[PDB]
Amino acid sequence: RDPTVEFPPDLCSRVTFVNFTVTRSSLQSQCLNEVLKAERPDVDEKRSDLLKLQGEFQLRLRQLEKSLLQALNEVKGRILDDDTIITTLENLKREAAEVTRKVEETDIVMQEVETVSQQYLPLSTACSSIYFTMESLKQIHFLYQYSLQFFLDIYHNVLYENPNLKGVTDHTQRLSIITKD
Amino acid sequence: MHLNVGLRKIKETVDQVEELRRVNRSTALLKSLSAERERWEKTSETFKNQMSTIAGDCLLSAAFIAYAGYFDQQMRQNLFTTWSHHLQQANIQFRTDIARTEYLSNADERLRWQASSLPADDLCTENAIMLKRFNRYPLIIDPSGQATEFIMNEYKDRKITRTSFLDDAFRK
Repeated sequence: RDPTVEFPPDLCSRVTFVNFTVTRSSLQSQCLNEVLKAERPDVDEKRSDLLKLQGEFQLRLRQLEKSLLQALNEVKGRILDDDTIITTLENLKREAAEVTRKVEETDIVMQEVETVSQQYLPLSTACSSIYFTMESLKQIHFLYQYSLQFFLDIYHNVLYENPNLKGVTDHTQRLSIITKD
Repeated sequence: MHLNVGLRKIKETVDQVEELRRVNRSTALLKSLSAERERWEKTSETFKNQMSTIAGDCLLSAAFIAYAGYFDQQMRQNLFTTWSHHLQQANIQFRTDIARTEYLSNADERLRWQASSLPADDLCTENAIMLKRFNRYPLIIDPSGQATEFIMNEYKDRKITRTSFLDDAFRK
């Protein structure tokens, strides 16, 4: 639990380290992802589709490739015209064009999803500063001891269960309200 | 090996078409199969391309897994950048578009980690990847405490147990 403890060299040799301490960039990105998934659920599904164009659309492309491969591996009807693999070729071309257009859509992500990230970028930096002000708050008094789970509880109670967001649907107004809350 | 077996399979289909021709229907079949082989060879071109670049990606990934386990995000990025710059200097082909968080992790494992209450930060993703694949038993440094919850959620099915050094029942 102690992040500032010092270990003898033998311990550092026998085990590998997996650092989990939260930094300014770490909390910034964590809260950016939190607001990305919580806010703009349709655009959150758009970012999910960004993930899908790599994990499913590319997966569908490769699986249709191998399905075509196995279908033409049958080599049924010797001599006879059984090379009807052509429809699978058309489907393969459609899938490849879909994946290339999804790469172009990720180029649009360098325009549109990056916009969704940068609009919440001030929020992430601000809340990271909030948490590290809370951490640095422990100096002025021994009683001002706040954990990260507490700050995440405020973050969730602001994003979720917020009475000020029930009647607001526009992204910019929701962002202003969410920062104020 | 699968791709090469299919590559010669295409020549077997060409032989079948040649036997057929020895005629416009067979000609259309031949030309569309030629387009099929065009697809084959472009796929094999990019596919040998990742064959050429597989070594550098593995080198960088291994150096990142073994080292960089204590440093923060900024210093991990700095070490990765220096390593990549040196590999570029030595004319070693390493693919750059891939994220180190994506090469070493699979979609199913990432989804299980998300169900295991893992904070979506890429640094936490690197930590999870390192916890999955290791040679020395990891030492988790988590002042936040999220990592312990993630470990318990991930290894609940294996009935992972909590115990502390101060506890006398540790040895048992």
